[PDB]
Amino acid sequence: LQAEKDRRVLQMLRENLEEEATVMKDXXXXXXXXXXXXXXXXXXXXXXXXXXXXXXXXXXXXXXXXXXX
Amino acid sequence: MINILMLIIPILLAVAFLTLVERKVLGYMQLRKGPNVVGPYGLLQPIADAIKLFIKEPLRPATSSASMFILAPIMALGLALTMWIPLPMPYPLINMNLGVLFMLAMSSLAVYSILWSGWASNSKYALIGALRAVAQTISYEVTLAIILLSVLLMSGSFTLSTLITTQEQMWLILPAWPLAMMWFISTLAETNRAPFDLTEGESELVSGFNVEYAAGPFALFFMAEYANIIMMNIFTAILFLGTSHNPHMPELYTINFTIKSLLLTMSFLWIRASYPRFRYDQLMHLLWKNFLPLTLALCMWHVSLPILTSGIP
Amino acid sequence: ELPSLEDLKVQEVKVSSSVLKAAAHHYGAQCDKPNKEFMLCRWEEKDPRRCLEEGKLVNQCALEFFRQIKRHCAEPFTEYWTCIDYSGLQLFRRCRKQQAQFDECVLDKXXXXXXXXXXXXXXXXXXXXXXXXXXXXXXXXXXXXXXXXXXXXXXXXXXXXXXX
Amino acid sequence: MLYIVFILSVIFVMGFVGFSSKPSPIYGGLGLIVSGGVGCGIVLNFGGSFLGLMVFLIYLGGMMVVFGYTTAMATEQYPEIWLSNKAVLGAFVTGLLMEFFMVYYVLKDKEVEVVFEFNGLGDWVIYDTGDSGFFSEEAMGIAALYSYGTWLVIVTGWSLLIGVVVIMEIT
Amino acid sequence: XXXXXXXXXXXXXXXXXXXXXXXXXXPRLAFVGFLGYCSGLIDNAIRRRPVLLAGLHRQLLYITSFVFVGYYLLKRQDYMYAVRDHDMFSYIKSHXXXXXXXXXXXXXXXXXXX
Amino acid sequence: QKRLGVDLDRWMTIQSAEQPHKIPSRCHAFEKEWIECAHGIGSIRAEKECKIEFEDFRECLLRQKTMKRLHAIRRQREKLIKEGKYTPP
Amino acid sequence: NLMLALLTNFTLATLLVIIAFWLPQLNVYSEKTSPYECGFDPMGSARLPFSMKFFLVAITFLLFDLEIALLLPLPWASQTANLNTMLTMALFLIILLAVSLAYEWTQKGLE
Amino acid sequence: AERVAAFLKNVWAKEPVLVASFAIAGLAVILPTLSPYTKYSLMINXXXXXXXXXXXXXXXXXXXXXXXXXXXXXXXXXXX
Amino acid sequence: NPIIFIIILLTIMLGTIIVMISSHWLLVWIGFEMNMLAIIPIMMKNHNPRATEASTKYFLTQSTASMLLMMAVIINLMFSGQWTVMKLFNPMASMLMTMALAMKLGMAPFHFWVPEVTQGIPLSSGLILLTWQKLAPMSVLYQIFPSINLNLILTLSVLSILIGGWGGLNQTQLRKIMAYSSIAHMGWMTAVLPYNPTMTLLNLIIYIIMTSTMFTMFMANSTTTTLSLSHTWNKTPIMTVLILATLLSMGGLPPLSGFMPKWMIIQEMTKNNSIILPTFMAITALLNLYFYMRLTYSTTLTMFPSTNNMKMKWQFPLMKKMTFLPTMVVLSTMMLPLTPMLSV
Amino acid sequence: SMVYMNIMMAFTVSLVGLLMYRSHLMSSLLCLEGMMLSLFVMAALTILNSHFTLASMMPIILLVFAACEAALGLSLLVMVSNTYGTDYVQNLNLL
Repeated sequence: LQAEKDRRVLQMLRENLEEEATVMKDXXXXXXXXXXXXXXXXXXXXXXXXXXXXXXXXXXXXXXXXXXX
Repeated sequence: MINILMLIIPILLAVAFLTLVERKVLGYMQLRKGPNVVGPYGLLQPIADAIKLFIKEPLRPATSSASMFILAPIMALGLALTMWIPLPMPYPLINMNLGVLFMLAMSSLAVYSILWSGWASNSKYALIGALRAVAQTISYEVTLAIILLSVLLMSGSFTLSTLITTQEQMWLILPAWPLAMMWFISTLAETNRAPFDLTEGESELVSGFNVEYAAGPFALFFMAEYANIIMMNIFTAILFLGTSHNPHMPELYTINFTIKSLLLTMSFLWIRASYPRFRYDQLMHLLWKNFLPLTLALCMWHVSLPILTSGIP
Repeated sequence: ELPSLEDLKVQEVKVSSSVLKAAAHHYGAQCDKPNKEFMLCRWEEKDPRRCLEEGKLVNQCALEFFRQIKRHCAEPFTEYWTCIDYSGLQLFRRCRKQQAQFDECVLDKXXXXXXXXXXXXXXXXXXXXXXXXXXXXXXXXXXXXXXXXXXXXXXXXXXXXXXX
Repeated sequence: MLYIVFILSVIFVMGFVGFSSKPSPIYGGLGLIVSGGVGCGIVLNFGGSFLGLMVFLIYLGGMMVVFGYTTAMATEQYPEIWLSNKAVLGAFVTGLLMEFFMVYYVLKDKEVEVVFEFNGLGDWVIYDTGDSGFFSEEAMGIAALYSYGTWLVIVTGWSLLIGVVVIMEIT
Repeated sequence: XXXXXXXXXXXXXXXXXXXXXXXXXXPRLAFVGFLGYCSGLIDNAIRRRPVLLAGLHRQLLYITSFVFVGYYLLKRQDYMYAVRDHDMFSYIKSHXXXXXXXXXXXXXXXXXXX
Repeated sequence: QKRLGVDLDRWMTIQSAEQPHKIPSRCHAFEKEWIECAHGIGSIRAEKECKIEFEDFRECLLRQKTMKRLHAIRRQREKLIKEGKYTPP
Repeated sequence: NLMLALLTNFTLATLLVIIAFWLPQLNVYSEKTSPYECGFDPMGSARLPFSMKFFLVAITFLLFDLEIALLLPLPWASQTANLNTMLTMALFLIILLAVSLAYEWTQKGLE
Repeated sequence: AERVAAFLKNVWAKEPVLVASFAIAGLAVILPTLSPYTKYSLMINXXXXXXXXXXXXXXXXXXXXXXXXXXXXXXXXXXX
Repeated sequence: NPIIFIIILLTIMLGTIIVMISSHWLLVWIGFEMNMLAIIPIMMKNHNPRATEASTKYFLTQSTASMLLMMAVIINLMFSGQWTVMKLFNPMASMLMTMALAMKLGMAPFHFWVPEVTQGIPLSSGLILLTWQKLAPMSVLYQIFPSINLNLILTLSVLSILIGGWGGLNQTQLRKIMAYSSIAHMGWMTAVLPYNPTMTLLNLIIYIIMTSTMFTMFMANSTTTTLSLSHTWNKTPIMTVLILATLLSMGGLPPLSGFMPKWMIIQEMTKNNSIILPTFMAITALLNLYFYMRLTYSTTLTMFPSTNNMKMKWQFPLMKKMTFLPTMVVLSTMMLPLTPMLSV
Repeated sequence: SMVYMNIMMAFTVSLVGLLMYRSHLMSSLLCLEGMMLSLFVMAALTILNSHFTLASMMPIILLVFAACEAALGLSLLVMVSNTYGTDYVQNLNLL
C-alpha cells in the first residue's frame, strides 16, 4: 500500500515541474491551493491527473478490465 | 497473437473430421459401412468437401433479401467459433473475469444464425422452419441457466478456472445426479444433430437454414452447427468431469481431457440415430410443463446445501 | 496544495521482484510494530503527507527482513520462490511439498513464527505522535443549529380562518 | 488508439438512428444486437463483467420474443428497407448529421454542445477511477445483494407474479 | 407548518403534546352528528325503503362512526392550530429586531368633499 | 415521504451508509461533509451556509472543475509545436 | 486483448465467404425461385401474418428471464453477507416462480 | 388414511414427476431450520476477512494484544 | 376474475404504498410500474374492441412518461449524487421531471389520452381507478415542491383549466364529461404546489370523494346524457336529487363542500401577492360549471325520456361508499373552515 | 463529462422514436426497450465511476423492470390483431 503512495507522490512532483515550464509569460496559473476549496482532506484522485504525457504508459495504467494480462 | 490462429484452423479441421464420425459411428449404429473408397478409411473425403462446396458451388437466393442472408453465415461462424476463447482448457485464451457468463450469452447470440435465415427468403416457406426454431430453443434457455446456477453454487464462482480445481477427488456427476441427466437434453437447445434437436434436419419439414442458403453459405452453416456439438461436449466435461488437474505437467491433462470429451462426442450421435423427433408442441411439454418444476426443486435444494454444510468459495 | 519534497522518503525503496513478497506470510508476524503504527496513523489522518515519516520506518524494516533470510537458509528460500512463479497464482496449493523444506530451516533460528489461522485485527498504540484524533476535513458548522423552543401551547384563542 | 470507449459510443448511437427512422422490426431489430452488443463493451471497459454481460442475457433473449412477433401479428406485408423509402431515408440522413457532425467538433479543442457542460478531450480521464480496492475489488465486484435491500426483493418477486396472472386475463 | 421540525413524522395522535384538553359536547360536534344522521336519511332513498326518519335502526352505526372519526379529526384541528401559534410567538421573541411598536400619533389625512 | 416508516426500516438509499462488505465510496470524503452540513433544517432551506461544501461536492462526481483545468494544459502542449518542448518521461 | 481475439475470428469467417463468392461464376439465368425445397410456384406470395399458437408461452419467457438474471447473485453474493438473513430472501424468489407456474397449469393455452 | 396415503399414490400413477417437485423443494425449507450445523457456516463467513485489518488506539482495553501469535480477541479455531 | 381480481386490485393499493412510504428515487419508479401491471387487466375485463384501443393508449401514453421520470432520476446521479427524494438540485433535471408528471396531473399539453381511456372502460367500477390513480404522483410532487421552475408549472395550471373548460362543452358521452372534469380539477392541483403545499392534499380528499360518489350514482347503467336523462321519469325519483347535489358541488358553489377548494387556493395565492393569475382562475372556473349545469337538466327538466320499458323490481347494486361519502360531499361547509389543519 | 454526452445523444434519438409513429405499432415496443437500454448505460457509468457498491444493485432492479412494461405491451399487441387483422396506428376507432 506504501508502494501506491510512493508512485503517486513522484507523479505529483513531475506534474509540478511541467506546469511551471509550460506557463511562464502570458497565461495565469498559480497551481497553489489547487482545484478543491476545502484543502484539508486533499484526495489523491490519480487517474485523470496521473500521467499527462506518453500514450503507451497511460493506456496500460487506465485499462485493467480490458486486455487483462 | 498466435494462439487464436492456432484455435481456428485446427478446430475447423475437427469440424471437418466430424463428417467421418457423423456417418462412420452413425453407420455402424445402423449396420452400414461409411467412409471407405476415397481414402485408406475414407480419410480424404472430409477435406474433399471443402474443395467441393466452396470453389465450384455458386448459388445466391432468388427473391432474396438485401445485406442480410449472407450476413447470417458470418453470424454463424463468427459467434460459435468465438466460444472456444473463454474455454478453461489446460490454459485459457484471456481468462474471463467471470467465465460462464460469456459462454451462456454467446450461445444465445449463436441462435440468431437460424433466426436471420428466416428473412433470407422473403417467401413464407423458409420462415416456418425459422418460427419452429424459435420455440425449440426459447424454452430451453430457461433451464440452461438454472441448472448452471445449481452447479455454480455447489462449486466456486462463474470463473471457469475454478471449475477445474474443485474436482480433485471425485466428479460432479455424483452429487448432481439428476442435474447431469438434464445436461444430455438441455445441451440440445441449439440446432444440433440429435433426436430432440431443433428445426434444422429434414425428416418431416423442409431443412431450416439450408433451404434458403446455397452450398457456400449452407456449407458455412454446417461448419458452425456441428461445431456447437463439440462445444457442448467440452463444456459438460468441465462442469461434470475433471479427474485430475496437475499444473506442472500439461501433457497428463491434455490426453485425459480429450478421452472424456470424445466419449461424449460419440454420445450425441448415439442419440441422433436411436430416437425420432419429439414434435414442435410436445418438446414444449417435455420442459416447462414437466422438467421446469423438477429443475427448480433441485435449484431450491442446491441453495440450502452450502448453508446446511459449509460450501463457499 | 503543498506537495512533498523532491528528495523523497526511504532511500533505495522496495524489493526487486513481486510474488516473492506474496510467498512469505512471515512478514505479518515479524516486524509488525512499525507496520501497525503507520496503519494507525493513516486511518486516523487520511493524508499521506502527514504519516510519511512512519512510512520511512516500514521500508527500512522491510530491507532488514529480507537480508536475514539471504544470510541463513537461502537455498530452501530460492527453491520455494522458483516453485510459486512456475505455477500461476495457487499461492499455497501444489507447493506444499516444497514448503516442508522451508520453515524447518527457519525454525533453527528464533526468527520464525506460524500464522496458524488469522490475524483477527489487533489493536495496539505505542507512539501516538501528537495524539491526532480530531482533524477531519470540516471547517464550518453552519449556524450550529436552528432555534427551537419548547413551552407547550395552551389553546390559542380563535382559529386563524375567516369563519370561527 | 488511446480512446477505447469513445469509438464504441459512436457505434452505440449508429444503431439508435434505426428506431426514430423506422426500418421495420427486423432491420430495427438488428439495432438491439449491433448497438446493444457494443453497448455492453461500454459497460465492460469501465469495469464489472457481471452487469456488462447482464445486458447480453435479456436484450437478446427478449428480442427473440420480439422476433416471435416480427414474422407475426402485423408486420408481414412488405420488408420495408430503410434505403428505399423517401420518408424513412430523410430521417436517417438528418439522423447521421446529429452524430457525425458532432464528432467533427471533438477533434481539436473542446466540442460544442447543446448542454452547458463542455466535453473536452479526456483520454486518461475517461476511466476516472483509482485502484484503491484490491481484495474483493470493484463496486460492481460485489454488486447484486439480497441483504440491506430486503424490501426490494419482495416487490420484484411480486411484480414477476403479477404479470403472469395479468397476461392470462388479457388473453 | 407543512414539514415537521419538533414533532416526529408519521403519527395518528399527537402524544408528544397531549396537554390541551379536547372539547366536550362542542357545537362543532353536533353538526358532524347531524351529518351522521343525514347519511342515515339518504341511504333509504337509494335503497328504496319505507320512511326516511322512521325507517331501519341501522342509522345508529352512521351516527356513531361520524362522531368517532370526527372526534379524532377535531383533536387534530385544535392541536395543529396550537402548534401554529406556538411557533409564531417563539419566532418574535427569538429575533426581537423583526418586530417594532408604534402607538399614539396624530397625523393629517386628506378629507373627501361631498 | 407523505407517510413515513416506523420501527421497521427500508433505507440504504443515501450515499455514504453502511457498506455492502467494507468497500467505501470514491466520493466518501465529500459525502461526509454534506451530511454534517445539512443535518439541521436551517441549512438546505436557507441554501447559503452550505454553498461552500456543495461546490466541493460538485467537483467530486462531475470533475468539471478539474476537466477545464486539465484541458488548458493539454491545449498548450499541442499549441507549442517545434518551439519550446520538454519531455522528462 | 479481448478485442484482438474476437476480431481475428470474425475477419477469418467473413473472408471464407468471399472465397465461395467470387471463384464460382459462369452463368446466372432466371432459374432461382422463391420457395424452393419442394418445388412448384409459391401460392403464398411475399409475407402474411400467420401468427398465434405460441403467443402466451413466448411472452412468459420474457417475464421469466428477468427472474433468472435476478437469481445470478446466488453463487457470487453469498460470501460476505449473513446466511440466515439471506436464506429467507433467496428462496423467496424461487418459491414465487413455482406459484406463477402453478397458475400456468390452469389452462396453459393453445400450445 | 384419507389423503396422506390414499392421494399420494395417485400422483405417482399420473404425472409422477410432480412428486419430486414437492418433496425435494419441501425438504429444502425444513432442513436448514432444524439441523444443528447451519450456525457453523455463518461463523466462517464472518471470520474470513475481505478488507485489510484496522488498527485502533489502545487505552485500557481487554482482550487486545500485538499482531504476533498470542491469545487476543477470539481468533477462529473451529475445526482445524 | 374470482380470487385474483381482489389481488390485482390490492396491488394498486400496495403500489401506492410504495410511492407513499419512500426515500429512494428508484423505489417510486417501481411503485409507478406496479400500477402499470395492475390497471390494464381491469381496463380490459370483458375484452372489447373499444377496450383494446383504450388499454394500449393508456399504456403508451404513461409508460413512456415514466421513462422520462427515470431520466430525471439518473440526472440526480449525474448532478448532486445522492439518491434522496427531497430536491432535484438541477434546473435541467426538473424540466424532464415536471413534464413526466404532467402526463398524469398537469394535463395542459398532455390531456389527449384521457377522453379515449375513460370512455374505453366497460365497467362503472373501473371508472373509479382513473380518479384514484392520480393520488400516487401527487405524493411525489408534495415532496419535491422546491427547486422546480414555477414558470413551467403555473402554465400547466392556467392552460389546463382552459382546455378542461372547453373540452367538455362539445361532449355528450357521460364518461367523456367526467374525463374533462378531471382535467378541470387537476388544474387547481398544480397551482397550490408553488403556493403553500398544505391544502393541496385536502384538494384531493374533496376531489376523490366527489368523483367516487359520481360514478357510483351511475351504477344504474348510463353512458350518455340521454341515457342518464331517463332516471327520474322511469326509475328512482329520489336518486336524482343526490346526483343534483353532487353536480352542484363539482362546480364551485358556496352552500356545498366544493367551494372549500376555491376558498384556500385563492386565499394562499393572494398572501404571496398575486392578483392577475387568480382572477383568470375564477373566470375559467365558470366554463367548468357549464357541463354540470347541462347534466342537472337531466334531473330538473321534463325532457321526455319515458320510453316503452318500465322498471318495477328493486335495484340491488354494490354501493361501497354511496351513503357515507355523499353526505360529506353535500353539506360540509360549517364543519370545514378548521379542516385544512387536520389534513397535514 | 465526455462519455456521457454520446449516450445522452442516443437517448434523444430514441425519445423521438417513442413520439414518432408510422404504420405498425411494433416500433414503439422496440423503442421502449431502446430507451431503457440508454438509461441502463447511463446508470452503469454514474454508479461505477463514483463507486457505490450498495447502489450498484439498483440498475439490476431497473433492468428487471425494463422488460416488465415491455412484456405487457407486447402481449397487448397480440389481442389487437385478434380484434382487427394487423396492428396499425393508422387504424383506430375511438375519438
